[PDB]
Amino acid sequence: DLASLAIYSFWIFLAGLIYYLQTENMREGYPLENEDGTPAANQGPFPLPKPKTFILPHGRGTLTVPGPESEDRPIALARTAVSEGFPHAPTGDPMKDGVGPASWVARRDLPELDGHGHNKIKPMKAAAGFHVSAGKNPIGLPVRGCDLEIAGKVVDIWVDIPEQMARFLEVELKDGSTRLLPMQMVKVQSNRVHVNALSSDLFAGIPTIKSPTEVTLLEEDKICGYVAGGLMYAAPKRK
Amino acid sequence: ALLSFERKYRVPGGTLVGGNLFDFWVGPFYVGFFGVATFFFAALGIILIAWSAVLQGTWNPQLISVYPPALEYGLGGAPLAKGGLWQIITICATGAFVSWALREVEICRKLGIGYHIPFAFAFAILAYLTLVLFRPVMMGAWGYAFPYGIWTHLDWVSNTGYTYGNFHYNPAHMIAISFFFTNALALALHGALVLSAANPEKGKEMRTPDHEDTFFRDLVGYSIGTLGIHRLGLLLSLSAVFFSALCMIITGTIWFDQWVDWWQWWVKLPWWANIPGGING
Amino acid sequence: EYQNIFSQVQVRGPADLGMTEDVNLANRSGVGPFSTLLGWFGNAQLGPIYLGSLGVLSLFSGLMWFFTIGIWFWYQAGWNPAVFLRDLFFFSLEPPAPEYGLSFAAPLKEGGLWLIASFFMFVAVWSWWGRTYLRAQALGMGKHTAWAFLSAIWLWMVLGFIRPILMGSWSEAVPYGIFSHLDWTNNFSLVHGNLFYNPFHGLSIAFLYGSALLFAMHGATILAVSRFGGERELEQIADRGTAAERAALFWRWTMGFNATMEGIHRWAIWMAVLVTLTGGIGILLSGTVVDNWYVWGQNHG
Ligand code: BCL
Ligand code: BCL
Ligand code: BCL
Ligand SMILES: CC[C@H]1c2cc3[nH]c4c(c3C)C(=O)[C@H](C(=O)OC)c4c3nc(cc4[nH]c(cc(n2)[C@@H]1C)c(C(C)=O)c4C)[C@@H](C)[C@@H]3CCC(=O)OC/C=C(\C)CCC[C@H](C)CCC[C@H](C)CCCC(C)C
Ligand SMILES: COC(C)(C)C/C=C/C(C)=C/C=C/C(C)=C/C=C/C(C)=C/C=C\C=C(C)\C=C\C=C(/C)CC/C=C(\C)CCC=C(C)C
Ligand SMILES: CCCCCCCCCCCC[N+](C)(C)[O-]
Ligand SMILES: CCCCCCCCCCCC[N+](C)(C)[O-]
Ligand SMILES: CCCCCCCCCCCC[N+](C)(C)[O-]
Ligand SMILES: CCCCCCCCCCCC[N+](C)(C)[O-]
Ligand SMILES: CCCCCCCCCCCC[N+](C)(C)[O-]
Ligand SMILES: [Fe+3]
Repeated sequence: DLASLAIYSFWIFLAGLIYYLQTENMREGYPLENEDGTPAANQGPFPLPKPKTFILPHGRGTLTVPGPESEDRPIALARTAVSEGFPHAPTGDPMKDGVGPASWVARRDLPELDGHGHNKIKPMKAAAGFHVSAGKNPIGLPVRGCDLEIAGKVVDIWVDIPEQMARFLEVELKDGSTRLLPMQMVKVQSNRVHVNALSSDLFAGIPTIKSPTEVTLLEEDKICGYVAGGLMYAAPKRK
Repeated sequence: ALLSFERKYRVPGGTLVGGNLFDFWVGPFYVGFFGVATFFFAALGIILIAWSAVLQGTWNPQLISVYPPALEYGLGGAPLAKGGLWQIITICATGAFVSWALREVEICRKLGIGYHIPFAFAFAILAYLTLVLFRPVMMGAWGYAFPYGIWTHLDWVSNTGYTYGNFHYNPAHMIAISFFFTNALALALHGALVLSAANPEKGKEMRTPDHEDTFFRDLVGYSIGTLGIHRLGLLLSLSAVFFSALCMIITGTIWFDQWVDWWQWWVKLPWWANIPGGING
Repeated sequence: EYQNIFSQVQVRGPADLGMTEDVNLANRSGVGPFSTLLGWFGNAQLGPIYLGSLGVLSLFSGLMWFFTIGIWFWYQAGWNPAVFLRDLFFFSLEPPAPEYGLSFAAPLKEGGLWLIASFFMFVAVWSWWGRTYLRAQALGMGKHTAWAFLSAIWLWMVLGFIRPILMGSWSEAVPYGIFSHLDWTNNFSLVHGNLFYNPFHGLSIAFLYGSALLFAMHGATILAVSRFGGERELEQIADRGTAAERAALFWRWTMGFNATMEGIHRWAIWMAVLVTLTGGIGILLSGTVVDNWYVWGQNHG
């Protein structure tokens, strides 16, 4: 009868949909590899999809996925065991080397552009006429680390122009140089900005940007990576 | 095996318990102490269900049903054969769910991410514990809990609902349903907006967040933003489950009459109670 | 530890009139106010809105639906504002009695007014559908929003138009009223021997459920990796960052498989549309093909 045909049809459709949905989600990270980087023997029952090509705006070319995968950076790690599935110990300072929770990805060394082709993220000093409109204005506040020591002072907010939100605080250190801190990893209080992730001595180690009015996707990943790695790797100096 | 980008993230540390002892992977799966805990509670729980399916005399998945103790047993233990297996399985189920959430916290700590996922999961756990623990205990019997069976658990929903008339009239149920419906609306819109921007008209360049903001202002005069829609989905879905638990915690405890009759508080207010005409006069 | 559920600081700049592409800027309004309240959770900017021909048709048509119902609710209240507010949830604009079948011949006070309101709603929703297609066409974007919206329109069409026609009377349709449409829903189940035995109702629920599961998972994940600019989903698709990687790896390590930043949005749109898709089929087959879901379920056939 018409209902049994409909429900049997649906279950077949749903199997096709799950197959399509799963192969679509294999356009990054695949094929699977052994810990040594060689291709793994058993890849599972789902094949790689046919490549698709994204046309990037503002003449930045294309991306074709799936395509050849490479880290495009050295990985300071070493095996801790003679078989698969154990942790890989850092061979240096994991914060400096950018491994574990300090990991960054070799993204394009260009800034993200708005739809008009202008830098998405500018310091507020270079964005007419952006202002703090609500909540405590952090500019001029001392920045405290998880060791409860002052590391610097806020000297600007870096703002997403198109989405009108704060993204980083620009922080001046003892030496008069500045660093970006992600907005999502600080606590703005009445009289200070508190950073749980980092101690005062680890602020100098924050990766520096190569131009004072723009930050590239690579630099964003290095900064955000480094600061998150502090939660694990600066836990000795947290109080 | 590993995703191409995975090795650099497989460092030691993050564990809450047992240091480096269970700090390893089986294929894609992170283990940890709470991995072992989850396997134990789950395996024991599955054995007890198979045992329950023996004492019941059916190996059919559409028939197997573990019932709570009968109301006469109150909040005491009961023979395995009559609701004691349900009692032990319920402990095993709570053990596996809570273990699964703490395992997610270990995975968070290793990956240096926020704890938003296990926090969200704890709301699903809270709903389960409402039906099998908090409500039964408040009502004085494990019997008011739902049985573990595919169709018998549906039977319970139907009998529990119709005990208080049409359950639609529970006002906390009304609010819970509104959040469930709105969540699905918001998930459809979100999936569709990002895909319409990444997958534009043939030949054209990828759109930008700007196009996504523009599209929604053109359509309804407001765009919540790309951070806002992720905040909104978390809030709509957690709210649905909060009000779900609330609608059932108040049912058979502070309110045990017909839900439809609760609405007379509004109709019988002094200033219009006696005015003639309408549906209620 | 800061959780990113609310902004700590708001920044405002010049109002954003948006991307132009092929949009007729003549039909866009100017920006409404900024809401500082809204701005703690999302964007503070209200407006601009685009209002072309279809917008005004839909908006007028949709108000005529709402007003038609309200006129009837006032009449039922004997024009007494106390009775109106007291019985607000108890009023109901009911469809024509079975006697009049599929005829447009029923009087105002016995279903004719229901048919008027319904016509206005029919024009309101379909014009609004056309608008979701066109506003995307003008920006050069995919028609995902229009195709997703069709899934919702499907269940609505089935409840009030398609199923009433196949049954052969407007009396089968849903009445306009808060408590009355709930009774209709409860009644519908009883008359068809309990929708819980309707396998499509079962799937509809699974997907409803799954929509809450998935947006809970997704929303939580993106907030958890917002410290690496995770909410910037389009640029993470074009150039995968540590946010996309830690996101994938959390889920791989938890449950054994994972998504891409783009692929999660395909899981999302499908989980959602399948709610109203399976739903509409479940209702369409009820009383047309299956009298009793309990009985049908006993033969599985
Ligand atoms: C005749 C029936 C009555 C009715 C009687 C009831 C009764 C009785 C109840 C509801 C409840 C609900 N009703 Mg009602 N309800 C009716 C009609 C409706 C209608 C409708 C359109 O008519 C809708 C949309 C709803 C919607 C709802 C929801 C608000 C709510 C269920 C969600 C929930 O609690 O999730 C919460 C989620 C969970 C409990 C899941 C938790 C999952 C756990 C933590 C993990 C499990 C892991 C798993 C075992 C692992 C699997 C293995 C792996 C796959 C490998 N009802 C009618 C009028 N309704 C229920 C409620 O509010 O519960 C609190 C409830 O008890
Ligand atoms: C929430 C309010 C009610 C309730 C009311 C309803 C109503 C109404 C319906 C269901 C339906 C289902 N319910 Mg229920 N259900 C309740 C609580 C539960 C609990 C629990 C708290 O432990 C579980 C595990 C389930 C599980 C189920 C599935 C069998 C089915 C589809 C769920 C789904 O797709 O969700 C979303 C989740 C996903 C998409 C993830 C996948 C989860 C998988 C599919 C779960 C399978 C569990 C497995 C069969 C249990 C045994 C495995 C053990 C390890 C041995 N329900 C409470 C008591 N439930 C539907 C059905 O068709 O049942 C006949 C249905 O119509
Ligand atoms: C006693 C009650 C019966 C029951 C009788 C029915 C009936 C009858 C139906 C359902 C339907 C459903 N039931 Mg049931 N259901 C029961 C118990 C349950 C329980 C439970 C026990 O917990 C649950 C979780 C559910 C859940 C569900 C959903 C899965 C499904 C509705 C999906 C949806 O999103 O529609 C909501 C979405 C829409 C209706 C789409 C609307 C789109 C239109 C275009 C919007 C127009 C807006 C308009 C212009 C106004 C503008 C407003 C302002 C601008 C704001 N039912 C029991 C057995 N149930 C529906 C279904 O699909 O059946 C299979 C349905 O028809
Ligand atoms: C709070 C918002 C929504 C939500 C959120 C949510 N759920 C989550 C998460 C989050 C954030 C996870 O991170 C976690 C996950 O890993 O997802 C893939 C999960 C999860 N939610 C799941 C299911 C689920 N969630 C549901 C609901 C919801 N989850 C809400 C709607 C439902 C519904 C609606 O019924 C179900 C069925 C799982 C896929 C997963 C948790 C997996 C887990 O805990 O694994 C450990 C346990 C086992 C491996 C099995 C143990 C078996 C028992 C010991 C015995 C069986 C007892 C059981 C009571 C039998 C009952 C069967 C009958 C009722 C049929
Ligand atoms: C305060 O005073 C004012 C003046 C504002 C008036 C007050 C207004 C009030 C109080 C309004 C309240 C409205 C309410 C409570 C409405 C509730 C509506 C509900 C619950 C709707 C539920 C379901 C509706 C469905 C399923 C409708 C489906 C409709 C269709 C599919 C259209 C069918 C079209 C038909 C039959 C006509 C076809 C004709 C032609 C010519 C094609
Ligand atoms: C409820 C449906 C969700 C489950 C769908 C099944 C997908 C399994 C994916 C396994 C693929 C693993 N692998 C080898 C590609 O990494
Ligand atoms: C859902 C849309 C409306 C959201 C309004 C909620 C306002 C919350 C205000 C947060 C308080 C501000 N604070 C202290 C966090 O900076
Ligand atoms: C979600 C509902 C929000 C609707 C907001 C609509 C804003 C319209 C702006 C009104 C101002 C009109 N005008 C011509 C003076 O610019
Ligand atoms: C995006 C696809 C997600 C797949 C989820 C599948 C859940 C299975 C639900 C089983 C329902 C069984 N029943 C009895 C209603 O036919
Ligand atoms: C009926 C719905 C439940 C299906 C759950 C399926 C879980 C998929 C597990 C993926 C692990 C596969 N593996 C080991 C090759 O990665
Ligand atoms: Fe998203």
